[PDB]
Amino acid sequence: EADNQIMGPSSYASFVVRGENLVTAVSYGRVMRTFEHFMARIVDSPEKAGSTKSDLPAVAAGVEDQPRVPISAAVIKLGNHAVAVESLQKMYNDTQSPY
Amino acid sequence: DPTFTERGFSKTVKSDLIAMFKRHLLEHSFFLDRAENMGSGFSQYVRSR
Amino acid sequence: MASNEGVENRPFPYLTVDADLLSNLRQSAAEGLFHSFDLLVGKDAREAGIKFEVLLGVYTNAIQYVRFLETALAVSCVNTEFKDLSRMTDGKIQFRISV
Repeated sequence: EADNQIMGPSSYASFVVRGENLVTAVSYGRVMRTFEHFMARIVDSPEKAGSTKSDLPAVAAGVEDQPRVPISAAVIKLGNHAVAVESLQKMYNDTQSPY
Repeated sequence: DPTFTERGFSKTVKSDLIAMFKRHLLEHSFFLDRAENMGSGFSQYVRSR
Repeated sequence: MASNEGVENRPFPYLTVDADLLSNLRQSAAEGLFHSFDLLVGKDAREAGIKFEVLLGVYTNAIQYVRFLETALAVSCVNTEFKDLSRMTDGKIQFRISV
């Protein structure tokens, strides 16, 4: 199947320590991942009944915002699933390590 | 093949290399002559070799 | 008492207090006047390293609704809503065929 290409993100999703995390880090030795989400859920909109579509921006921490780039690796269609197939043998043959 | 040589050279690995020398020597020499008996395997065997 | 009980050496941004607290502090430290006290010698008299544990996520199972009327099993049935079902003792369907 002549595809041998995928569109992927060019960078990691950044998570950094903000000041609101930092006061909890110094004061109690705890940080919570994306504190702002929890505070917006608790103190701003109290009820906000649990919904998948509402939480879809929350669960992805900027992974969807990344720019795309072409990636070279072949795929096969196992039934309905287009699955990528590759090897990593050459980068270990370069270093004389067991694969 | 780096699979056989990944652990460096040792007595057992050298011996298995000699055994596979013997195997491939008996089996895949004069491959084009053995292509006659295969019949329907005309192209794919020569391409693989 | 014991040296470190509630003594947390985290680098809190302390307040500056004008009053003096060192009046007979050594002898009061010797007797045990105030509990949960630590003496920090000068080589360990520093801001501590900052450490934390992190809650990476909280995720909840979201249960989708399933309607009988939207599954194809109801092809094999005819669904009539019946307002007062308890009032019916028995229903009856009678077939008259001439051959």
